[PDB]
Amino acid sequence: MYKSKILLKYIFSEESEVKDLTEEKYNQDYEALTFSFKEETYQSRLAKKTPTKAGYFVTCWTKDENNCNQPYSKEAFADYLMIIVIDEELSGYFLFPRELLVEKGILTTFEHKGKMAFRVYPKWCNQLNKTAGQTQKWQCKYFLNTNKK
Repeated sequence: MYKSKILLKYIFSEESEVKDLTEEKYNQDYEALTFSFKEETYQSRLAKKTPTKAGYFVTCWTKDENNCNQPYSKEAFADYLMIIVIDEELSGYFLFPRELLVEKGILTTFEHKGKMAFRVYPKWCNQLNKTAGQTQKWQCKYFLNTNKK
């Protein structure tokens, strides 16, 4: 999986059905974007490798009317959250539907507050500790490697 293969797709791409591609204000550090594809809404981030910890860290948060940082609510969020991972010779993305985010406590509901940050664990990650293991099992089913068979 050369880099060039990604940029050839992007140089000879004819068009994107991707509409309203817009940069988000709050999670800009993680290249936050919003867009629609086939009448569905998306939010994407580029996760980060941190030095002392496994997996890839990502932020998902907004500001309320009182200027306080908050997790996104179930009701306000896009249909999908897309987490891109780029780690040299390795790239992939998760694509979690809003309802999964709710099931896993990332988005706020009337019942309980969400999370403003989490870790994602691509299929390549080995030697994970238990918690990270279990996290990995569930993002597993939503992961795609850019270098798939």
